[PDB]
Amino acid sequence: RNLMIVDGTNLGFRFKHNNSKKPFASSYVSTIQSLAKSYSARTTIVLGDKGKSVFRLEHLPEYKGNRDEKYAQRTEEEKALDEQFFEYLKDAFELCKTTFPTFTIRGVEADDMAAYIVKLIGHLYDHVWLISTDGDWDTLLTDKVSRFSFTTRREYHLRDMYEHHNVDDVEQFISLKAIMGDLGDNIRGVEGIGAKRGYNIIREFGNVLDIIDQLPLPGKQKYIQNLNASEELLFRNLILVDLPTYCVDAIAAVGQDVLDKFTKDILEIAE
Repeated sequence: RNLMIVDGTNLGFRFKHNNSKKPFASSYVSTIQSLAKSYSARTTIVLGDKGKSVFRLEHLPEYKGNRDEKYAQRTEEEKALDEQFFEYLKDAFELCKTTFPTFTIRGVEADDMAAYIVKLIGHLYDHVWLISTDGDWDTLLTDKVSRFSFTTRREYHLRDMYEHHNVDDVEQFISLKAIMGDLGDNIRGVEGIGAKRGYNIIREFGNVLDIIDQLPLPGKQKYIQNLNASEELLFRNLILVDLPTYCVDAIAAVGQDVLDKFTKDILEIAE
């Protein structure tokens, strides 16, 4: 028996992506049930995102700021379609509650919570299945923790780190994320360094922290020059993308009491 952890909001947008007019609350849940069969899920946990992340907002006030800009600029009609989807997702989350243990902790991202559950109880099962189309969840990948994306109908294991992410392991992936940056989340990275260039730097000098010890890096390239002057940026990004290391801190940002209750609830489920 395995454990299945669903990235609820993500799955929601997938349904929204398929059709932005149709109520999706039933299929949403039935989809999770068919899937639970498929992966011999003994325990299935659905998580949703409620509010911005307190942890990352503290370390970067402009965290996901662009996503607000995108809302401010939408027409009256698009903003309304947005609200439709959001009410439909809340509905989806309500119906879920009648079948699978569901969770929303305002100010806590689903990924920080997914990482906590895996940490907390991942060992009580044979395999853990992460249901998300978000590859950043791949920072949780191990030989007992795999991901499943609907947009591709694919499965992601650790062996697949390179083809899917341009790095060899979870730590290198975090390093790349910290060096490279993350456009969608509005995280600035070193100017002139992307997946391939970043990877070649990590493969030669190692993880971000190791690279910090080593600045100035030899190389007359401007992206290198840039790299040598981003010590601070790297420290910043690292805490923002290092999911497995900062997940607990991330849940406790909303309170030691909320952390304690999330814990009791998880363990009782995996019992």
